[PDB]
Amino acid sequence: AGITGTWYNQLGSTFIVTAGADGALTGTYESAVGNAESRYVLTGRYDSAPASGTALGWTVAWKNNYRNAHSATTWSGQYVGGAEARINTQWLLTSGTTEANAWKSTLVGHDTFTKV
Amino acid sequence: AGITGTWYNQLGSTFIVTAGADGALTGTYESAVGNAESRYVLTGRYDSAPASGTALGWTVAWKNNYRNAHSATTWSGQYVGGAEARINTQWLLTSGTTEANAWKSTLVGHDTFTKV
Amino acid sequence: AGITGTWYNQLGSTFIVTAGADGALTGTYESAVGNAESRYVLTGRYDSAPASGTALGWTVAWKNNYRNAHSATTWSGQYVGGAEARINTQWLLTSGTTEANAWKSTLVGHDTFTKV
Amino acid sequence: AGITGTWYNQLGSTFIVTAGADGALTGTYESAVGNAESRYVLTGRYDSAPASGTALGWTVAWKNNYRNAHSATTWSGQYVGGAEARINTQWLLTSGTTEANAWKSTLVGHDTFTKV
Ligand SMILES: CC(C)(C)c1cc(/N=N/c2ccccc2C(=O)O)ccc1O
Ligand SMILES: CC(C)(C)c1cc(/N=N/c2ccccc2C(=O)O)ccc1O
Ligand SMILES: CC(C)(C)c1cc(/N=N/c2ccccc2C(=O)O)ccc1O
Ligand SMILES: CC(C)(C)c1cc(/N=N/c2ccccc2C(=O)O)ccc1O
Repeated sequence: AGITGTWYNQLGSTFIVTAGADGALTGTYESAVGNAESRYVLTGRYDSAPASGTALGWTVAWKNNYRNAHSATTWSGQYVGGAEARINTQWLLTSGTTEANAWKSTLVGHDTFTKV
Repeated sequence: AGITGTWYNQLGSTFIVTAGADGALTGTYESAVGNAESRYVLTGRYDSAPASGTALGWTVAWKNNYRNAHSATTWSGQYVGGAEARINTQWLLTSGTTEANAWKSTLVGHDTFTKV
Repeated sequence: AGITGTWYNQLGSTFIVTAGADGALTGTYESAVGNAESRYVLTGRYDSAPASGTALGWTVAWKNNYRNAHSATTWSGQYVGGAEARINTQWLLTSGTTEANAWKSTLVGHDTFTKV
Repeated sequence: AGITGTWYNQLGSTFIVTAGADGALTGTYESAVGNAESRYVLTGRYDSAPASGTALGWTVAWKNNYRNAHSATTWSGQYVGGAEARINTQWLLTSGTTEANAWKSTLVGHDTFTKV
């Protein structure tokens, strides 16, 4: 119940996720930023038996039927329930690059998701 | 099956992955370190229509039938094919923590996966 | 003028800094968290001719005359001036470890400093 | 003078460092990549009374007499002495950006410094 729902981050991107009983995360991500259009598939895992926040992570490869940014983002963080449910994350966005440019292929950031 | 196969990181953990034609990564991760025992389910996404490196990412929630570390790792990187194929990643390991310890809930590192 | 002053982060830690004309940052950091007591020396660099925020970074080795945590934090971010002056950062906290534990030696986080 | 010396990262950038008895790191960084030309001033801190690795960090603001990248890199890691001495780091490169591009202002990577 907790994780499953629609969330939004500070950028206004939309994350629709279903937490399966087997610890699977599935849904779609609708981004507000970058070189994206439409929704993108997400897949992740979460601690289906947490103790403390619930650790989770998910990945989006920024490719759908419309665009390809040749990049993928991974969000690693934790779900914290209560009145105000939130997912606090740190993310890595890696772009496919030639060997010469790989040193600067990864962006790091942080996103806070609020459940709607 | 560039990405599909068995890879090993510097630690000697085993990453068995199947890359779907659609951009899905699925498989098992057998760690050689941390508070784990057994194999863990992984899920990810990758650029199924790359340009030079192939962007990808995956998550492992550190819970199996045997144990629960109440944490999850996300790996973000790129697969580089050729004679000596590699997956160069950066990872984020977030532990489920109280709100008091949330500031130090996430570890960052890098992993190089090879087929040897 | 901008950078020089007293700042505080979300944890209530105190950062007292002087920006030199040569791009030098010097001051002391008074932490609210970890295994710290008293002030610690900080040293950093900043873009003394910015265009956009002003890029900067500083390091604190968590050792003073009272305690030693055998760890150092680096904050990398940017100063943004105006009504509400702020320093938005991402940080790395590395602990000295044996070779066996080096894989999990680095914490990553984010701090927002408000000028007082 | 374990740390004091000249080191090179995988890219071939040169790090000339002097470690003060007090925990200060001072020196010059000559990059072999990015938007730079010449040497850059670096400042950092390190654990002057280590336990097994020696925690340290430093910053370089990418501004010299010749150019200004309006960015700064912070390296956080540990020095490991012995026959084949190394400085294993993770770094954060933040560019001064508008508020609109701040979410993607920071790159993350890893550098291994050796004396060869
Ligand atoms: C516009 C589109 C979504 C496809 C796009 C997104 C992108 N990184 N996005 C993000 C990255 C990290 C955290 C959040 C987002 C976020 O979107 O909430 C990079 C290129 C790109 O084209
Ligand atoms: C032992 C067990 C697997 C459960 C476990 C693993 C763990 N992160 N491991 C890793 C993290 C980053 C990169 C590689 C691995 C790797 O293992 O290859 C953290 C806590 C923990 O308990
Ligand atoms: C208590 C003392 C400060 C010495 C201490 C601090 C510490 N990391 N601190 C931080 C780390 C990253 C960002 C901010 C802080 C911050 O303090 O604002 C780790 C061990 C420790 O003992
Ligand atoms: C070329 C010039 C030096 C100015 C420059 C450098 C730069 N980051 N470099 C690095 C970053 C991380 C680790 C090593 C280096 C290294 O150079 O060894 C980013 C933009 C830029 O313009």
